[PDB]
Amino acid sequence: VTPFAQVLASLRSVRNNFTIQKLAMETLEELDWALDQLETIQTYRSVSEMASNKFKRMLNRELTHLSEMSRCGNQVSEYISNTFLDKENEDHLAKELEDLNKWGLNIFNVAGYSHNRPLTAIMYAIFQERDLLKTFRISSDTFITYMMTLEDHYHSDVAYHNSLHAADVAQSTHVLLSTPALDAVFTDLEILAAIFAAAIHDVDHPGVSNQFLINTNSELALMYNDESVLENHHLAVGFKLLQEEHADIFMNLTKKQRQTLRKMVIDMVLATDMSKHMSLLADLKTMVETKKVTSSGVLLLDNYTDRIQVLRNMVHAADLSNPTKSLELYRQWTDRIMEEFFQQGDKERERGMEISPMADKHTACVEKSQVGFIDYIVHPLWETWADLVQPDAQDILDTLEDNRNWYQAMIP
Amino acid sequence: VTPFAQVLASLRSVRNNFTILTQEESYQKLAMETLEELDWALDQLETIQTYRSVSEMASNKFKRMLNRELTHLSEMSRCGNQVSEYISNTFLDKFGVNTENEDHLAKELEDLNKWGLNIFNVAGYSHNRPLTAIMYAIFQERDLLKTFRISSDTFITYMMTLEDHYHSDVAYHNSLHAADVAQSTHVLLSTPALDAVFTDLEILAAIFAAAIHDVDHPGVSNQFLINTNSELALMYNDESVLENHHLAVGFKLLQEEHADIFMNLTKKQRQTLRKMVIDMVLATDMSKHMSLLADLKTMVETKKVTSSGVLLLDNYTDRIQVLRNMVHAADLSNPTKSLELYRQWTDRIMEEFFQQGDKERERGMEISPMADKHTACVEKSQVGFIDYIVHPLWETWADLVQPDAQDILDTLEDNRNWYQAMIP
Ligand SMILES: [Mg+2]
Ligand SMILES: [Mg+2]
Ligand code: NA
Ligand code: NA
Ligand SMILES: [Zn+2]
Ligand SMILES: [Zn+2]
Ligand SMILES: [Zn+2]
Repeated sequence: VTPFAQVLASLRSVRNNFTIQKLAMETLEELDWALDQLETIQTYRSVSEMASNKFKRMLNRELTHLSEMSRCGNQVSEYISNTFLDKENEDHLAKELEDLNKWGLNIFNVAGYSHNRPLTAIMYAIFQERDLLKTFRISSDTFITYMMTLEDHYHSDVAYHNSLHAADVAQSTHVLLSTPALDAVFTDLEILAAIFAAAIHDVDHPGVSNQFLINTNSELALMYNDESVLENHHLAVGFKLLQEEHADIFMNLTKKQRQTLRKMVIDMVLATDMSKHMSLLADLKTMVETKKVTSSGVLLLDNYTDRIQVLRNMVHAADLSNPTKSLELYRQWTDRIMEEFFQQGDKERERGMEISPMADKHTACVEKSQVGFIDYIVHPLWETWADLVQPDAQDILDTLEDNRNWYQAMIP
Repeated sequence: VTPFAQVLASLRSVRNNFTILTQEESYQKLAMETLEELDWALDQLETIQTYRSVSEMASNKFKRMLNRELTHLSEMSRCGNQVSEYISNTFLDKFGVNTENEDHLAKELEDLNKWGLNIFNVAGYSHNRPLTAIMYAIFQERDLLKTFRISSDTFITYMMTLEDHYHSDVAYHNSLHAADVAQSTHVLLSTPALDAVFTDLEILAAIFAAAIHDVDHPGVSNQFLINTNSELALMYNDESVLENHHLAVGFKLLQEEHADIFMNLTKKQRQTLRKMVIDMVLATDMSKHMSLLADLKTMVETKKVTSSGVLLLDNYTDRIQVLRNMVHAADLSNPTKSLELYRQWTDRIMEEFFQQGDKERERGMEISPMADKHTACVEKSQVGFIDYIVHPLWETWADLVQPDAQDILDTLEDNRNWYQAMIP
C-alpha cells in the first residue's frame, strides 16, 4: 500500500467516526477543508515521491541484511543497490575594482577598462579577494588560462547573454555570499562552486530561448531531449574547458571535493532554467517559514539540502538582479535584453516562425514588461530572499521598488 | 504561505479540539481509537513527506495563482497580453525472397503475438537482424505503416540504421535485446484488460521507445561512464547518461536520407509522440525503478474498470504512467520467459558485466560488483534480482491487468526456484 493512500484512508475513517455543538461543527468544517486541500494540493509527482522514497528505504533494509550474510550476499546487495536505487587603463580598472564587494559596482566600466574582458578581470579580483587561489592551490596561470577560454566561449555578437552578463552574475553572487546573515554558513568548496556556477551559467549561449531551440529542431534540443537544453549545454562547455591545456582550475582538489563541487555546480546551473522559477521560490519560501536565526542575526543551515536550496536560489536571484541595481545600470541591461529578444525575432522571421511576444520592436511594450517582470517574478523572489536574510537585502528591495515605479511612470 | 504547512496546522487544530470534545464504554473506546488513529495519520503525513514532495505542492499552487493573474492581465490590453505571454512562456512550465531461412522465419513469426516467441531463432533466421525483422512484423500486424503513411523503404531504411547503431560486440545491450523488448511491449499492448485504451499514436510511441531504448549502448553502466569521466557523462551532466544518449541517437537517425518514419504525421502528432518517447526511454534508467513502481502501485489502488471489464485511463498522465511501466516491465521480462530463454539472457548479461570488469582492470579501477568473472555469484544474483526487483514489479502489473499475466507470474516463480536450487 502507497503511503498517501494509507494516510487519506485513515483520515477518512477518523472523520467518519468524528461525526458519530458550535465547537463540534466548527471543527468538522476545518477537518473537511484540510482533507479536501490535502487531496487537491497534491499532484502526480508529489504522491509518487512519498511512495518511491518509502520503497527505496524498504529495499535498503533488506540489502543491509543480505550484505552481512556472505561475500556473495554482499556483492549481490552492492549490485542491486548501485543499479536499482538512486545516488593608465589599469589605474581606472583598479579604481572600479574598489567597488568589488558592493552591489551595483559598474561592470560596464570594468569591461571598458579591461579591453572588454570583464569576466576574467572580475573573476580574478573575486578569487584574490576571497583567497581561493591559495585555498584550492590554483596557480594564477591556470586561472587566467581557464577564464580567458571561458570568456572566449561567450558570444560577442549576442547583446545580453555574453561575458559581461556572466561577470555581473559572478560579481552579484560574490556580494550575496558576503551577506552578514550568511556569515560562516558555507564551506570554501561551496563558495568556490557558487562563483564558478555563476561564471559558467550562460557560456556558449546562442542568444535564443530553449523554446526557440525546441521549435526549430536544433542539434542542442535533439541532444538534450528538450529538457533544460541551454542549461545542460552551459555545464557541458564549462566542464569541458577544464580539459584545455593548463586550464584545470580544480586539478589540486581531492577526488571527493571534485565530486562534491561538480554535483553542486550542476545543481546550481540547472536551477537557472527560468521555467524552474516557481520550484526555487517554493523551496526558498519553506526555508523562510522554518528559519532558525541566531541572536546576532546569523542564519542556521544544518544540512547539505538546506545549503544547496539557498545557493541555487542565490545564483537565480543574482541572475534576476538587473532590476535591483541602480537605474543607470538597469536601463543598460533592459536595452541589451530587448536587443537580444529582437535578434531572436530576426531569427524567427528568417525561419518563417511566429514572432515571439517581446521579440519585435513594433509590438514590444518595454516598460509594461519591466513592471510585469518585477511584479510577478523579481519582487516575489527578492522579497522572499529579504525575509530569509533580514535586514540585509533591504537596500536591494528599496532600489527595486524605485526602479519599478520609474518604469511604471515611463509607460507611454 | 506554503500549502502543506497550512493543511498540517489545520489538522493539528482539529486534533487539539477533538480532545476537548472527548453505555459510554463503547463511546470512550471509539473516542480513544480515533484519536490514536488521527495521531498516527498525522505522524505518517509528516514522515512520509520529502523536501521535493512538499515543495511540489507549493510550486504547483504558485504556478496556478500566477496563471490566474496572467489570464486577467491578458484581457486588459494588447500590451498586457504580450506581457502575460512573455512571463507565462519563460517562468512557467507548460518484393520477398523464397529461402529455407525465410520459411523458418515465417514459422517463428507465428508466435509474434505470444510471450513464448523465441527471439534467438528470429535472429538466426533473419541474417542476425532480429530488430528489423520483428519491427516490420509488428508494424504490419498492427497496420501502423498504413495508419501513419510510412512507406516500407522508409521503415526498413530507418530500422536497418537503428539496428546498425546497436553494437555487435556488446553481449547483452545489442539489437537482439531491443527486438525482445519491442516484441514484449507489442504483446503487453495487446493485454485484454488494456483493450481500446491507447490511441494509434500511443501504440506507435511505445513500440518505437522499446526499439530505440538501448541504441548505441557501449556495454558499460552509467556509473562506469561517470567514474571514467567519459565524454557522454560530461555531455549529460552525470544524469541518465545512457538513456539521454539512446534518445538523441534514436531521434537523430530520422534525419538520415529517406529514414523519417514520422514524416507524414501532423506537427502536433510529432510533438506528442516525441514527448511520450522521451518519457518512456528516460523511465528505462534502472535507478528510477522505485518511482515507476510507486506510480504503478497508485494506479492499481485507484483502478476503475468498465462492464467488460477493461481498464479505464481517463487522462494522458494515467496513460503515460502505464506505458512507461509497460516498457520498463518489458525491459525486465527475461526472468518471466521460459527457462531456456532466461538462461541465455543471464549468460549475455554476465558476459557484458565481465567485459566491463576487464575495462576497469586495464584502467586500474576497483572492479564493480558482478563484473569479476572469477568471483560473480550468478545464481544468488538472479534470486536477489527476482525477489527485490522483478517479482514486486510483475506482481503489481498483474494486479493492474488481472487475470492476464498470471502465467507470466507462474513462470517467474519457477525460474526463481530453479536458480535458487542451482546455488553452489
Ligand atoms: Mg540563462
Ligand atoms: Mg537501458
Ligand atoms: Na567572444
Ligand atoms: Na552493429
Ligand atoms: Zn601554459
Ligand atoms: Zn544568466
Ligand atoms: Zn534494455
